[PDB]
Amino acid sequence: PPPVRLFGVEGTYATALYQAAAKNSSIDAAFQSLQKVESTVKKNPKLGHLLLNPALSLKDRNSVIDAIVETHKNLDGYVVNLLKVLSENNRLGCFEKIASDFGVLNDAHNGLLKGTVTSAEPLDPKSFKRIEKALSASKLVGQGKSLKLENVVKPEIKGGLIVELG
Amino acid sequence: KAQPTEVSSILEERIKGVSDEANLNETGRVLAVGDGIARVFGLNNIQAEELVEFSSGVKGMALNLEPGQVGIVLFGSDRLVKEGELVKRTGNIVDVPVGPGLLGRVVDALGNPIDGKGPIDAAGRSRAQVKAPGILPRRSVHEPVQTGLKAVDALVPIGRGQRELIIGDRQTGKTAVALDTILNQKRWNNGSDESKKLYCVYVAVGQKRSTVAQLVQTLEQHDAMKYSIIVAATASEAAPLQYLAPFTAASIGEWFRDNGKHALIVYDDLSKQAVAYRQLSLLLRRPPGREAYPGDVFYLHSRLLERAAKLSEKEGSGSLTALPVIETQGGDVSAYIPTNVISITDGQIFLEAELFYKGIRPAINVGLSVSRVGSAAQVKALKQVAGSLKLFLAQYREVAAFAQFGSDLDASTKQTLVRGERLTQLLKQNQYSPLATEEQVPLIYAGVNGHLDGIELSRIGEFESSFLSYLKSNHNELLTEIREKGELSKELLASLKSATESFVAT
Amino acid sequence: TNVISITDGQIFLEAELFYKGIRPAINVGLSVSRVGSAAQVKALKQVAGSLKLFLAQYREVAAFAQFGSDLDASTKQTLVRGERL
Amino acid sequence: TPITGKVTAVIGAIVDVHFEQSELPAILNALEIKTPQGKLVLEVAQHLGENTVRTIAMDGTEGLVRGEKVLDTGGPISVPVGRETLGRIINVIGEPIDERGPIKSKLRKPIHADPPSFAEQSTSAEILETGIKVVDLLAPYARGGKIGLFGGAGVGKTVFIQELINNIAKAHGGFSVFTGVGERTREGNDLYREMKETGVINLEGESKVALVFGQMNEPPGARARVALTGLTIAEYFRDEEGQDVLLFIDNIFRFTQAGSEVSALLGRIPSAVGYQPTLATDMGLLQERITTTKKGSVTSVQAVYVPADDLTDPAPATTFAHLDATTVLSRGISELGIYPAVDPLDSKSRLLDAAVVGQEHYDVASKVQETLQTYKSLQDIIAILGMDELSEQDKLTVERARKIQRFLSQPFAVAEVFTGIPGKLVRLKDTVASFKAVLEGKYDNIPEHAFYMVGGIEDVVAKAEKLAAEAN
Amino acid sequence: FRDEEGQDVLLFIDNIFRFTQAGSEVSALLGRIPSAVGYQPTLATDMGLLQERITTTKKGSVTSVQAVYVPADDLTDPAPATTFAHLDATTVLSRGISELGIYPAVDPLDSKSRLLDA
Amino acid sequence: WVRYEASLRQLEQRQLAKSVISRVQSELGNPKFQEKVLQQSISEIEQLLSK
Repeated sequence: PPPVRLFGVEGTYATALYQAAAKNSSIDAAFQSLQKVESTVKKNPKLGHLLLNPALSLKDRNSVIDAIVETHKNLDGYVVNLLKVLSENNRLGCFEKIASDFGVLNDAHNGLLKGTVTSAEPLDPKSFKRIEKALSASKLVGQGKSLKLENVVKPEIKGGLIVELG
Repeated sequence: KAQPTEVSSILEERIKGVSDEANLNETGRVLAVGDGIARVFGLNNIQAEELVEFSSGVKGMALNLEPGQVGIVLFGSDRLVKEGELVKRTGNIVDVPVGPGLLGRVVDALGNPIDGKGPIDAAGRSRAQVKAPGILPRRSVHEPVQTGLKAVDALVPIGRGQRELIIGDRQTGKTAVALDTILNQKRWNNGSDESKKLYCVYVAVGQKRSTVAQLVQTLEQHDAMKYSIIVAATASEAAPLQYLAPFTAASIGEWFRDNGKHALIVYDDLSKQAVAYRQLSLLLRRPPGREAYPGDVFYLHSRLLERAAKLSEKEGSGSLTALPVIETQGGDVSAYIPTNVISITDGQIFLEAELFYKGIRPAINVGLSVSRVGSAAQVKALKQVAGSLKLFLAQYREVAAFAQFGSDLDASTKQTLVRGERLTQLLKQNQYSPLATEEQVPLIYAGVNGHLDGIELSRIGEFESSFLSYLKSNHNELLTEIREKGELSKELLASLKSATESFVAT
Repeated sequence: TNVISITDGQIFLEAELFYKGIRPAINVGLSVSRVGSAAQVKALKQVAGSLKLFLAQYREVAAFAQFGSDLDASTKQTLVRGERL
Repeated sequence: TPITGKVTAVIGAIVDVHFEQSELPAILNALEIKTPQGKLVLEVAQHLGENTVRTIAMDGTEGLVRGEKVLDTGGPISVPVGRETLGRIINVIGEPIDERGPIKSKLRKPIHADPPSFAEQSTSAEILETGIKVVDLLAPYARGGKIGLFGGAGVGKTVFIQELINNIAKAHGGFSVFTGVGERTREGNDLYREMKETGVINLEGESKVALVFGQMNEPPGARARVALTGLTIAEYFRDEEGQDVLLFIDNIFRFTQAGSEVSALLGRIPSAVGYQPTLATDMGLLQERITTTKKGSVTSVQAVYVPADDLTDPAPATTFAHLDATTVLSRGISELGIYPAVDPLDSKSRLLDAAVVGQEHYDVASKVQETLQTYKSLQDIIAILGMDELSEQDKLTVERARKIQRFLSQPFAVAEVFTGIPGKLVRLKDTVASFKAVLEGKYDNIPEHAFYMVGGIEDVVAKAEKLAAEAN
Repeated sequence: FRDEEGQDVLLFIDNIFRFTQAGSEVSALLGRIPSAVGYQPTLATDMGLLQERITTTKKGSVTSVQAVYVPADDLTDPAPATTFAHLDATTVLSRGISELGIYPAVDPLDSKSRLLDA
Repeated sequence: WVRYEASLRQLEQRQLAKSVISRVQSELGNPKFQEKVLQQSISEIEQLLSK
């Protein structure tokens, strides 16, 4: 069983890739080829983004996938098979690349922004969520202190409505 | 208002406590919203059918806990709401502020007061969809009641838990039939008798707020708001509000009847509730069913009506008699919602279009109207003595059924026609004029005994008033006994015959 | 509709006929058969050639007798013939 | 080892459990999800693949947190069975709704089970006498058969079923049962009351009746499977007990309605009249299961509430076939005022033949139906022109038919609430003779209003004399 | 045949009502949603194409003769009315009160001929 | 007179809300949000350390 089901939407392919590669070690090995592939796609503005279009022919889709894999052994591992399978199954998997990254984080990294009344963009890369959270929050407050602005606490709206409606 | 300042301080203190104990880190973010339905991701552990508190302020129910995207309809306007706003899990199934204190207060969908009277106390906030009592916790209709307007009511009673239904065209005033029915909660409820108490709770499902004001004023002026909690759902109000409103009325009915006192309910125009369920289903994702309306229309209608019953002494012998009101187009008895409901409700009172302009302010189709309990749970005045009068009501209705173009075969048919037609011109209990359990049988008894039938048909419109006033100020002992003794005995029948002779005389 | 467009015809046994006591209930007027007497033993045919026309006439007088009034000789004879048949 | 599944999604009353293991729950088996308010058992309905099976709820669907551990019984819902069932009004899960505690059942057969074997079907022509005039002559009730009373919404279905129950049960000679689907709550309460009062179920003594109630309140899946539970109890009481068992189903159209509500949320494309895509097949599987094989006798009363009061509705149309002795009651006859409301020109029993109830009875019914059909056929010209404008033969037939139709109603023992008269049970032979006479004019001069709500022609003559005394 | 032989080439169609049933069956059989008649989307295009195939040219004419089976007084059907008002002349052969004592089985009353001028 | 009193009471809450709008505008305009940021941090730290 994967760390948590990603609720589909072309995330089925990524979920299956995570499960199969988790049968093997294929964890950093899987994510590394994916990161290289995504970087390569970004490295070609066109022919790698316009290549992520439905209009690409089946021969064209297989050829584009093969050419992307042609960047030496940057397409090493089961990611090659997944890319070829998608080449006819579903053309667009950049979101599937991000989902593979999400699965990798779920396997190893975890963590997401808390929120509540803060709009901060931090991270807490630790399995536990009962110790490091406070340290991460205080650090991100005392270091950087970027645009975490929710404008104001919604309780202002709460009190305003509460008083304004008897 | 310094009290408003204190209320603000208390509410903001509660909000500060809530913020300090937010316990909301992985709670859902609304992915998209529309048509009062908001598709929201996250909320990974939200219990099904639990209210969700949304950042834009308007909350809503969570209906379809779909794989991943948990669908929460918005119980308020969308102009405030937007995608990506945080969705806060209330953690509780939708529950309504319920209790005896709501008396005289008009409450919104979940029970938010809307008149402007401030808070109303609570004797429990139960979920909007309670499981109705089964067989053993249920009982028969052993205690009768009064519908107030004669309104073919002694003909077809409305007893303990009698799930009666109605129908009519647009602006048919079936709402007014309901209002008059409610006003009868002043000749028994306004006393002090719990056994006579039938604490009505009307509903307002999808009506023009001006009509709501008219209802409120008519409740106050005739002094009804002392006994009627009218849950409101504006037409301008959002679809989820209207859909949940009948469930709120169900909750109020549980809060009353479950306590052990005999209570009553009258759902508003429920056709609007059905249209709201249509909006909720056909707008969120659910495929439509029969008559293009949502498939579970019967399910929702039953879960509303089936809540009403008359429990046994095991549960306190209390009851929540209900008078659900459905609407058609063109007075259509034959419709999906109308016919399906008429299967669910145990009584029907059909209001036509012709008669609604033809001959009666009530215009209740006596022949068409029926209730599944005529004997058991009828006005003991109208049956224990006037049971022959009930059979005569059925017989004269059948008689007037054949009175269209047939010839004059004899004099018996013609006499039955004239007497029953005078009776029908009589029986319409004028609007907002509930006065019944005193001379109900009198009309049919005098017709067969030839007291009113000898009067002119048109003149009866005042002759009845004179006869009633004569019974009041002249037959005061006998009339008061008929009110109170619970039966019109043969001796009381003779004294009423004497009073009838007096009425015929003067 | 599709069957009646594909089938050979019909014996459209309307419920009124079976209710009218005629059991079996082939509503002769509403019946049909594309093949017909050409697929029949002619021994039947010699009498059916008149039976069909007699039933047809009875169909022509059904309304007249439905009025329940008098008429000419042909009409009354047709009604008696049709009812008897 | 234990089988546990996680509720992946709960949409309407059709919930999903993604049992993420090898041996997924079998189709049509019971999955139990432990809601704090009880055992919300589920019917594993469609193995939607990817280790996900969609279930129909057997109880409430509110508050089921996505991911609740669902434990699998594995086999069908094991409805308790046995004589102990008698006097206890079980619930759709077989849970004893009677507040008498658990019922000690020696065994529990599966709710879903194989229908009767095609070669074990004891054809019978025995007519069960119920006493009601339309039941008396127009359509005989087959003894140990399946009599379906397909009729409009409460326009007589509930009352007719109740009266038939109060009639047959006393001399049932076996162990009857009552099964309801979508029963009006007050009507269910009244049925329980009448069964208790009639002595049919003795609270502390012997009971010939065991009830399963599926009132309309329940969730759709419960409404659909409650009648199946009743049928399982009935078949168990028919084979294992091997004695005549009268099982009556009220508003079996509600079962099809449950199918319709469930199906759309279950992902089946909409069918005819929006009905469930599998109306006939499921209705057969829950109807053909009920039959009187050589193992035992089964008296089946399966009332169908024809939606929209027009028997053209696809669900009632599929219902009409599987039932033997059909006693249709429609609002047209009711509006005339006749309480028994049976459409005599329509309600027919294939159990009725020449050699079944008597050549004289067959001829009497044939003449009566012919006369009534004549009245209906001439009604158009009657209204358009008048009774005088047609034949005196036609006028005489019309008058006799009107008298006959007014003779169709009768006072039923439990309907005394409405008509007020103590109930009258017309003897089958007496009724046939009375009708033959009335068509033959042995009482054609009696009063029309003295022909409604009486017993046989004897009570008709008594009523005519009473009308001679009073009306004058 | 009209294009090549250039003689007045007749044209008879067996059951244009069956043709329309087939067209609707094709549309439903196809994924398309049949709604340009209320039960048929393609009825317009296909029926018009088939009818306008029967055309008159300067070289010559190819007279058609289509049989529009009456679905037992189907006055409601939009496609039947389109077919009936898609032609010019017709003959009505009823089995009731028209085949009665008639081998032609026709009804000279209900028939019509737009080409009929003195 | 009673109706006038009820309307004036509503006018009171309306005017209070209208001045509350200016009061809220003051909160952003004055950099007490700086004085509010530390409070937010402390409250969140306490909340996370709660469990």
